[PDB]
Amino acid sequence: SLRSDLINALYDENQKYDVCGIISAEGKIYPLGSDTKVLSTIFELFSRPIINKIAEKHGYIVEEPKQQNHYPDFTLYKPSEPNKKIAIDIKTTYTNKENEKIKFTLGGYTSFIRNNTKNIVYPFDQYIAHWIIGYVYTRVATRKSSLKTYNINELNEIPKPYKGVKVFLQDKWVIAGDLAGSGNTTNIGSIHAHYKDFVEGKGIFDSEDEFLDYWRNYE
Amino acid sequence: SLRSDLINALYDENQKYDVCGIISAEGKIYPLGSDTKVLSTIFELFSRPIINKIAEKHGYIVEEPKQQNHYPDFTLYKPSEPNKKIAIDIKTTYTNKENEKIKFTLGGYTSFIRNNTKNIVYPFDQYIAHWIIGYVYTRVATRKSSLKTYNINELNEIPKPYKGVKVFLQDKWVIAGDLAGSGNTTNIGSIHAHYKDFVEGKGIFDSEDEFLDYWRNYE
DNA sequence: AAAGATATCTT
DNA sequence: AAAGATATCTT
Ligand SMILES: [Ca+2]
Repeated sequence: SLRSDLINALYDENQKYDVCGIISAEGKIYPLGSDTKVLSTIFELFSRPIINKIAEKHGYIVEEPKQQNHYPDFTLYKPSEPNKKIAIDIKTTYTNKENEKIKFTLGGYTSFIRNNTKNIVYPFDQYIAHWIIGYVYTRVATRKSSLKTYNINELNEIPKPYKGVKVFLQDKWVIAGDLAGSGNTTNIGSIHAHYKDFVEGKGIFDSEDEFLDYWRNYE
Repeated sequence: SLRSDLINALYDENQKYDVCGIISAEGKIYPLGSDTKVLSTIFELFSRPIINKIAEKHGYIVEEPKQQNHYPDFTLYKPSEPNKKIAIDIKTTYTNKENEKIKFTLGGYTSFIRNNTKNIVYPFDQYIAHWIIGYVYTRVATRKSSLKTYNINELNEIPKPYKGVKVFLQDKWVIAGDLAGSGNTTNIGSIHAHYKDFVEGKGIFDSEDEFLDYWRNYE
């Protein structure tokens, strides 16, 4: 199935998971930083081709936001079913150590979940699912080697800013918590658990309605 | 000087190279997106190498933040001058047309500028200069087709999410405005004018004290 | 155009 | 706890 194939395609990365930098059409290459702001974008860009591929294989049309600051990242809907649109958002968090308690921010709770068309590509009601692709990596110190350019003949010499990269696909309500993920940016917080817990689905809400009904009243 | 040497190296690097994607150690490339979220990250990572070199060239030690939410992007100082540090932060904004007015967010005004050690690598009083490197691009088609991955043998093929990228270096206070660039995130807003005005530094503040004084009593 | 989104982290 | 930083945009 779509969902079963996507989660599997993500596991296989593309070629392989070892993104080392941004390349120029001139053939020059630049390293990557360690901060999440950097890997966040990278992961999101890393997922674009994989998604569009699986979606294509399952007769799905993908639509990214036209205007920035709009949710979600990917909208999968079929020509004949302009009623059941799928949403996929890429979330990423870091970890200082290995296999420890992590937590993601799952988007504000004062936007589309409260105003059917606030900050969202398509009207909320037109979506039946909300899949969250979460990425978890272990931070790494940006070595001095990361501050120099490389040529194509050295891709395997470009030091990586991360380590144990783990990915997962899961429904938003299934992995959401009861605590906010941010203050001034009123974000929904997920559960504070281990990577496995997200893959499994050990959450707190026993249904979508419960989730929506909890965060639409969060104060 | 270090400053003119920097801006010149930045002009060069921008004209002699065009970033087009993220490459893997396996030789796999993934196109970029046409949103400020992705580009600001690609521009930041694009500047690091140049900055580090020109720094070492003029006898300067470079230091990046240890925390994802610490300013500035780059800290330079001479070993025999630890209390005369220089702060370089990269900002990015987009345009829809050609010579079109723009405005940047120049960092918050309720942190390190009001609390000497709040959200900043080194104490505020230690920095004797705060430089801003501004990158301006123009949104494009954003693939709308190029959602696939490429290989090293197709660089010239990979489409670009930007059109007219221009960069400039200028003191934060010199291009600073009197209007907030952010609401909840209480960021300082620059002047709203053309690229040229930023280079020529046609700000509204006469000196840096006028700048600080204004944004420290801002509400 | 003040206020509040989009993502995520730190105190 | 929460409250509010990091950067940029939309309304
Ligand atoms: Ca997102």
